[PDB]
Parts: sequence; structure tokens; C-alpha cells
Amino acid sequence: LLFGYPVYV
Amino acid sequence: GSHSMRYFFTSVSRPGRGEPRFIAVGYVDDTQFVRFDSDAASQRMEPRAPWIEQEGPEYWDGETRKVKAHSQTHRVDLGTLRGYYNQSEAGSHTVQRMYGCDVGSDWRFLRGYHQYAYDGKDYIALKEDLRSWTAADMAAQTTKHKWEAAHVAEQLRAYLEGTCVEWLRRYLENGKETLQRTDAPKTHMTHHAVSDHEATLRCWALSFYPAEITLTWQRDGEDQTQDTELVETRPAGDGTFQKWAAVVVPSGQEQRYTCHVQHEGLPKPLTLRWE
Amino acid sequence: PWFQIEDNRCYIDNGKLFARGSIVGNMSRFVFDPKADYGGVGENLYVHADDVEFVPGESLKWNVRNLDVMPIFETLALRLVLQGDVIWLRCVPEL
Amino acid sequence: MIQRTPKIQVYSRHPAENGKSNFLNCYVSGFHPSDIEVDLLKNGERIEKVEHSDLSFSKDWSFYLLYYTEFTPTEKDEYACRVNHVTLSQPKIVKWDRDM
Repeated sequence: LLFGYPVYV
Repeated sequence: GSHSMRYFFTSVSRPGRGEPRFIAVGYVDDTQFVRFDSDAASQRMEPRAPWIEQEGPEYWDGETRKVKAHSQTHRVDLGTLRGYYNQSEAGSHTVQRMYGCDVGSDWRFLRGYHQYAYDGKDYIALKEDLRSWTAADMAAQTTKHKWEAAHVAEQLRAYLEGTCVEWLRRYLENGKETLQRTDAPKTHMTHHAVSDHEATLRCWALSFYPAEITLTWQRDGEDQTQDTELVETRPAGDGTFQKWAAVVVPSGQEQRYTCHVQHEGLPKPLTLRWE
Repeated sequence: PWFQIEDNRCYIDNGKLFARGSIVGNMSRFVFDPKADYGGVGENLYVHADDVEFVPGESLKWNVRNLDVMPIFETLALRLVLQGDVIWLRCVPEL
Repeated sequence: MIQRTPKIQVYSRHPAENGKSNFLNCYVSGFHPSDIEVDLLKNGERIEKVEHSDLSFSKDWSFYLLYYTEFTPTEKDEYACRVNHVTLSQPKIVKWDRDM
């Protein structure tokens, strides 16, 4: 199952 | 033995030729089980292993939504990175991301990962303590500061130690017939005369699973590295793997050499000798 | 994590394998991985779920019935992983 | 910008046997960037129905792909894999050899 929160460099 | 789940994301910018190409794949050990291709027609996370197809519609709608969201954050990342590295708006660049977890034979969390690369080299990675970041260079420090302010480590840690390992266990159980069973390597040795003075002995391991394997040559019972060649383990295309190891020997001395094969699918290591 | 092998026998009757065994222990999960051994090389065997009975925390028993095995069949190589611990059993067909 | 040239292995899924349908594989790995051209050849001519796995990569971030197609080995027919990548001044061709 994928991680559910947005992450931006 | 021990197991792992990993997601691999690759996003490639195509300046002036549309949206970046985004490809995502998910693996449990050496078996791919899902994928998403921004260029394919389905526009959905798709199954690539039989055991994941027993997951219901909410699973697929959720993974599809989340993977599209990963797609969009990477689209933004390419722009952000082009900026951090003061690069032209015209070149094609590649951002990669990988995250996932490992469990030991006891199925307990063993280790977690969450890291990015830009244009073929490390950019930033979560350390094994699942608490701090390792910025590969100066530019990455900006991201590091940004992630610390946004508490990205805390969110990732909760997922890696909880959700990740929980679903990995679920996958291991639903797919036990193919993820937890082994396929022993079928082995044999070939002989090829190189000249009148030398001959090549090649030790073969075919149709095995998992991919992990050790092929070693010994001469009179002692490990031999010199004059040997070991190719990269490779996919047979049906879910199993292949590998071979070769050693160049003096003509007439073939009998001194033995190939040793170690693999989880064997009650005990195998030893092969020419003839 | 403990377990002990109670039984493990097998026999072939007209191209079919029959194998029964039992293991008691406190395993919470298991993997039943039977292999046919043709003397050196083999292949995985597939058994119907009805021929395997697992009682979490208590036991793992098998009662493989009418499994077609090739004539080349020699011995049953049984790989089992109980609570993560791997053990191999070997069964020689009888009478 | 770190670039890496592709490693190439051409082989069959099952032991080659003239007359018996098999699968011809060309495994390319350890490369970067991901753009790459891979063609399976039969007597120097491009085979049309060639499939490939979904792009993925290793620990060191280098990519790998499996290109494959159904084929029936014959005593005379020759097969090979042709790969082109930015790290190559020209297409590289690796011939299929039953012994590897």
C-alpha cells in the first residue's frame, strides 16, 4: 500500500 | 527468510513535449505486484501479480488516487530541482524516489527507507533512525530544512513502521504460494575449450526464486576468484531467475574445480564437478 | 517459538502420492512447501487446501491424497516455515 | 549529471531446443538516463512483437528492463539484441549464444 501524504523537495 | 516491500518512482521531464513521463512500480521481494504509467491509457494503478488481484475496488481507487498524487508532486519537483541547480528550462531531467520496509523472518520491522535521486545521483535520504535526513549536497540542504519544518520524517516513520509492514504481512500471507515458497535452481556445468591450453567451465543456476543466490568456484576445496567471471542475476521472464559463474582453467586440470551453489530453495548447498 | 514433528510418512499408489504428517507447536503462521525429488533435481508440488490443516498456536497437519507424481518420483522434500523458522523434512515412499 | 552505459545479456527463458517454442530475452541494466532503444533481431531483421517489463531501478539508481518475445530456435536462424543509449557512440549488438 502506498504512502498517502504529499511530499515535495 | 526476511522480506521487503518497495515502491520505485521515476519521473522524466520532456520539455516542450508534454507532461513528464512518470512510471511507478511496487515490489514485494523480487516480485513486482503493481504499476502505473502516466502514458498508458488505463490511468489506473494496475495489478502485476495474481495475489494482489484479490484486493477490492476501494484498494484500487485508493492506490490510483495516491499514485496520481505522487505523479503530481514529482512534476512539481522537476521544476523545483531545475531551480535549485540553476538549470535550463530546456533540458530533460530525471527524478527518482524509493521507499519501503524490510521485515525479518519474524515478520517484525527491520528497516525502512525513503530516498530521492536527481539526474542519476543521490539527492536526499532518510537515515536508518527514521528521524534524520542526509542531504547529499548543498542544494539538498534546502529540501532537508523544508522537510524538517514540515515534519516529513515523523509522517514517514509512522507509515514505514506501521502501515508498510502491516500490508507487507498481508501480501506475504495472501501470496504465500508464490512469495513464501521457493523454486530451487536447476544446475548443470558446461565445458568450452578456449585453446589447447585452457578451458572454460561454466556453472549454471536456472529457474530459481527468490533471486538471492551464491555461486562460487573452488580449486582443491579453496575459494577461487582469479580467472572467474560472474554475470548479473537475470530474470527468466516467468518470475524465476538465472545466473552463471565461469572459471578459466588449464587443460587437464578440470577435475580440481568445483562449483558451489547456495540458495534458500535447497535443503543443502550443491556441489558440481566436471563429469 | 517451539515445535516438534510427530509424524511424516508417504506412499505412492498407481501414480499418485499420499502423504500424512503432523507437527505440534505454537506457530501463529505457516507455509507448506512440498517438493518432489527426482534424485538431485525436482519441482514444486501443489496440494489442495483440504489436505492441510492449521490450528494457530497448536498444530499443522497434512493429509495429501492422490497427488499425481511423475514416475521419476523418488523422495518427498518438504520445506516448512513455522513462525518464520525453516525446516526441511524428507519422506521416502513406502508400502 | 551521472550517466551509466547499459549492461546487456541476450538469452532464452528455457534451454534452447530447435523446433520448441521458447522466449528470447534481452536484459539491459545498470544504465542512466532511462531513455533507451532495444530491438530483438532475427537474422539482422527487427522482430515486431517485442514486449518489455515496467521501468524500475536498483539501489544505485541505475535502471533495468527486460525485453522479450516468443521464438522458436532453429539450427540456422541467428538472433541478437541491438541497444542504443546516449552513452553509446553507436548501437551495440550482442548476439544470442546458447552457451550464455
